[PDB]
Amino acid sequence: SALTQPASVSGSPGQSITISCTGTSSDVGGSNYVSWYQHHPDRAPKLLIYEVTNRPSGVSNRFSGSKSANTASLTISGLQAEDEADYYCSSYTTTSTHILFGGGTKLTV
Amino acid sequence: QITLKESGPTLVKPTQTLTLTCNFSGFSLNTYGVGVGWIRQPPGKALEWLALIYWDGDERYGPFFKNKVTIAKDTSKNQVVLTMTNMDPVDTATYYCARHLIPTIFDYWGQGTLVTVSS
Amino acid sequence: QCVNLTTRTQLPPAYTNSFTRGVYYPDKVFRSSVLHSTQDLFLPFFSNVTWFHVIKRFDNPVLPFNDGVYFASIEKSNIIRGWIFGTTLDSKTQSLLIVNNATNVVIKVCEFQFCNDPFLDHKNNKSWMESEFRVYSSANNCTFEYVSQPFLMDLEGKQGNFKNLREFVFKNIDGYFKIYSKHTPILVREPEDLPQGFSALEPLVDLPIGINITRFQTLLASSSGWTAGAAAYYVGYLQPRTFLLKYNENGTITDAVDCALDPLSETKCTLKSFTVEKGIYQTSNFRVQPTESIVRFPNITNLCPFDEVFNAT
Amino acid sequence: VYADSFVIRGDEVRQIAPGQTGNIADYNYKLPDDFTGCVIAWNSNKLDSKVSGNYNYLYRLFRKSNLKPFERDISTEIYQAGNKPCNGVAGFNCYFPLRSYSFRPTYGVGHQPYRVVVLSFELLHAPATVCGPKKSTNLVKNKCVNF
Amino acid sequence: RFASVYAWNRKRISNCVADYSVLYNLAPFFTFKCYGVSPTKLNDLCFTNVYADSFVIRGDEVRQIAPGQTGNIADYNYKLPDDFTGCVIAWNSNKLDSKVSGNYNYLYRLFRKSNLKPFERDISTEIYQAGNKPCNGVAGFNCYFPLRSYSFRPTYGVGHQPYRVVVLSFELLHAPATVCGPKKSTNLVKNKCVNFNFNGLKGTGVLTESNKKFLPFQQFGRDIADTTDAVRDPQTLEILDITPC
Amino acid sequence: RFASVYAWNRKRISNCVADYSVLYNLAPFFTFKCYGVSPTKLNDLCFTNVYADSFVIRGDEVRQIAPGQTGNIADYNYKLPDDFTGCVIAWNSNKLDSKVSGNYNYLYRLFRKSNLKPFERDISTEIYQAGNKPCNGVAGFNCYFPL
Ligand SMILES: *[C@@H]1O[C@H](CO)[C@@H](O[C@@H]2O[C@H](CO)[C@@H](O)[C@H](O)[C@H]2NC(C)=O)[C@H](O)[C@H]1NC(C)=O
Ligand SMILES: *[C@@H]1O[C@H](CO)[C@@H](O)[C@H](O)[C@H]1NC(C)=O
Ligand SMILES: *[C@@H]1O[C@H](CO)[C@@H](O)[C@H](O)[C@H]1NC(C)=O
Ligand SMILES: *[C@@H]1O[C@H](CO)[C@@H](O)[C@H](O)[C@H]1NC(C)=O
Repeated sequence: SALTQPASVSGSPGQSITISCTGTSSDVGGSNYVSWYQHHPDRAPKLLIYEVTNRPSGVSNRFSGSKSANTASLTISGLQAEDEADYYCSSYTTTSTHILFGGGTKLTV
Repeated sequence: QITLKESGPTLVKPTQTLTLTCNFSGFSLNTYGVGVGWIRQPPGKALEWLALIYWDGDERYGPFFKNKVTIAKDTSKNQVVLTMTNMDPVDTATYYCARHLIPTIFDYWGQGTLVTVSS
Repeated sequence: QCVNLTTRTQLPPAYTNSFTRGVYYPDKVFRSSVLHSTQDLFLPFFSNVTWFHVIKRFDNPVLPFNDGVYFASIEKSNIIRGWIFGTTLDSKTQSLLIVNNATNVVIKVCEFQFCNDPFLDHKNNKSWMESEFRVYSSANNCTFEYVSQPFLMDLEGKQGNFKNLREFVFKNIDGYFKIYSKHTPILVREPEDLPQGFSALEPLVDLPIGINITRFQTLLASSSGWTAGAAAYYVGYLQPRTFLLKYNENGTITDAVDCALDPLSETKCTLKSFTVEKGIYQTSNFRVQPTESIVRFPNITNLCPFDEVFNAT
Repeated sequence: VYADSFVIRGDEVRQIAPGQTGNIADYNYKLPDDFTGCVIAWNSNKLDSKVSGNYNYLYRLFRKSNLKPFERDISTEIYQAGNKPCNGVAGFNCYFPLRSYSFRPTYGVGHQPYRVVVLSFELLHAPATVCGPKKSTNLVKNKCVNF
Repeated sequence: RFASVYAWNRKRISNCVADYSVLYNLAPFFTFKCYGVSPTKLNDLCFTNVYADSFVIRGDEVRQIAPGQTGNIADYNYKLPDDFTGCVIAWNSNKLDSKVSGNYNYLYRLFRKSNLKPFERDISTEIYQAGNKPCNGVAGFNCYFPLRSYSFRPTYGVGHQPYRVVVLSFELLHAPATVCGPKKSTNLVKNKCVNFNFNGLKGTGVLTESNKKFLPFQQFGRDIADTTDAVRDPQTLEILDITPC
Repeated sequence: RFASVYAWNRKRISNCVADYSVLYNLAPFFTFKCYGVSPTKLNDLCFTNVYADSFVIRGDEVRQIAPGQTGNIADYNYKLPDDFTGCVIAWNSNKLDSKVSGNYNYLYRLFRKSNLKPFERDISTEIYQAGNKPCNGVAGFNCYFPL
């Protein structure tokens, strides 16, 4: 579609690292509804962000998010072995109810 | 607690049509304010939204697949049925059925099933 | 540090009638030769001021405070050094402490953990000293402190022929603690009874305490079997009252009359005069008050169905 | 005490107060000038609105005259704007008396649906039924009291 | 010398008249923007107390002082609430704080277990366990020293300069006022009927001298008609009697 | 474009029929109160001269616009007489005026010799001095830029 997301991000364990999902402001609209999911292989993804810098029950305080003008940034603090997964952005759009984000895989060493 | 389970054939001939079922167990779909939708992810690329249906019999399909897909629900047996037509090798994908809410777009996803096209 | 003096020679409280005390300057305003009616917190005339005397004999317990006080000290040798005030005085509520022992005047508001019988004298020497100076053993959390210039005082331990009489009023206007002061020398009256005197009293200070205060103790100045000097102190209370004051041409208060004490004083007040002519005079209204109060409402419980109306799907 | 409930767009909540005019304050819900009790309104966007929009909500646009305060009944007969007689189906000078809403999560404020409840009652003239919570005491007699 | 960002100090200033003009008029102050008050109405505002917070931070982290800002400085080092009332002033401090070869006396905390409430101070520097395994003794695996010294020297580029940030905080009229603005006196009159305001009271009656003596507390006077007829001259402590023309 | 505070633009309206319903249509007109007339009765009155002034200010200084209040913007830049007749309208425009990079074409005055009566202009940008030392040329100590 017309929505993009960088795929690969790298960092070091124990520190903080961030990734972003970017698109066009017109399609997403004024109202954001930024959302972020995580997916390790071999089982279904779940939700880690549903609202602006918001996380539901079953919390992991190392998670954080921030909605910029046209992007949504996900930041992780105190990395461990569970970061090696693919993280998907998802935002409401106007012309269609699409997200179509590639997702962000994470690297560490 | 709610489990979303997908059932259907995995290998399909391109001329033949496809049917799929999701037997959600753990919520009454008739509750006012809750929907359920379908998401597919072809291997090597991103996901792809298919369609979603509301509690009160309101149906929303994808902008491209309006004729290709059809959805129906049966709250007596707590199941949802989806029909896909004239699929393509590119259409081969892992399929998920998911609860849908307004504040939280998608919360709980089923484990999904692989779909491939061959003879 | 403290010593358990115990052996409390607690005599019954003395009670005296307050003839004309409790008058001061209510306003910071100049008035010349005008009879002016005012209402404030005042000490009614012929009220029962509570008097304690210390001489073996030692009578200085904590006393209950209520809505401003009038303190009188009749001394010749500077026995009384300060005051204790507050509500609980037990290291949990802030409490007023005023001391003028040696150097300056010190005032603190803090939650002290006072001992059973803190004291300043109880000293072997006849001239004596401030034994157990720090009567408070701790200061948990308090920042209400000040120190300022001293007041007129005396020296040595002397008994009898009290020639000094210090009268202070400590009033609490919504937490605002105002101290007004006055002192009269050359008192030849016997300490047994309050003298027949009328004197204006002057304003000094205000302080922002704003705390619960309902009981108080005096502070004055080896403990086992010591004969102390004579120390007479009176404490009286205040309540809302209305008075009339007579200014002179200089601008000083020369006399005052109560308005709600006696019918004669009432008709004196209602005419804006001090004397009256023979005849009949109409006066204030006459009314009674209810003995109690009652309420009545339908006896049902049947909680209203509000929740499902708002929580309707 | 009785309560009234409906769902109205947040852009027209100001018309609820007495003395206002507009599409909904003249043809849908008119409130009398003398009014006791009060109204409670709050945003309901997570529940009522739908991603594809909601169209089951209706509101009247056309009426022959302003309706008297506190009118509840509705008639779905055809409306004719012009002097041309109109029957059967609508069309030129014939407008359907009602219209629908559209609610998307992508809409800005002033368009998300709101849920409104209105309270009104009279004050202490008849034997009261609804009463507040307070303890009842004994009935004393022949003594100066505060009842 | 200022305190560290994680170990900052707060001082109480009260019972005084603050001249905010000179502080506003001093050139090298950059940040001046007040949210709960006006930047020039500090000369006519009275408060129970004024709370001052002083510390040294990096120039790149100055903008995070605002409420709702999140960051390394704004989550572990220093915090503000969501209903902040007051304003802050920030300026460059590379001229004095930094040394010739770099002043490393300024540090900040890096690793913490969680996030603490605004205006809480901690001094312990015990190693934080990044991993799930507990560690004891000295620096090792999954745990290291949670503090790293700043690298602040004049040869560093823009944004590396240490910045001295001060905070002005105060409560809005819920206790007897102690801090108030200054006032100015202009002109004087003697024994004449003119328009003037004395200590918040307007007056046009001629001030005179008479045998009366005002006591050290007496400050005002009235008459039979309950109108002003005597005040204390603010300029000099002489006795006055007032009556109109 | 809307001009700065100190350069408010004055507009002339004459010989035309005015409908105020179209004014009410826009949602963010949440600040609409009038003194001399009731806002709902503007559709049946006639005037002799009308004036419109436009500018942009901070969000927290909109309350200062009303007559009577003392402050910076209401004593140095633009103010209304005590017996003013008419009213003001304000609405949010961060979607238009506010910029991610920052729009820096809006200025205002902080320093002036004295306050000014309502309804005139002040364009001269000569620096303002507070100290007794005569400050000439450019900004120095006790002599700053008014803008
Ligand atoms: C300040 O504190 C005192 C100390 O408790 C309060 O005095 C209480 O007053 C109530 C009034 O009914 C009594 O029932 C309590 O027994 C009193 N306390 C004690 C220890 O006896 C006083 O009311 C407080 N005042 C304010 C304004 O809070
Ligand atoms: C006096 O004795 C009592 C015992 O009832 C004790 O609680 C108190 O601490 C003693 N006083 C001092 C100063 O130790
Ligand atoms: C007042 O004091 C007198 C003696 O001075 C006493 O006889 C009387 O009972 C007291 N009354 C009260 C109410 O204290
Ligand atoms: C006071 O005198 C008594 C007996 O004369 C003695 O027991 C006590 O220790 C003395 N105390 C001081 C402080 O001199």
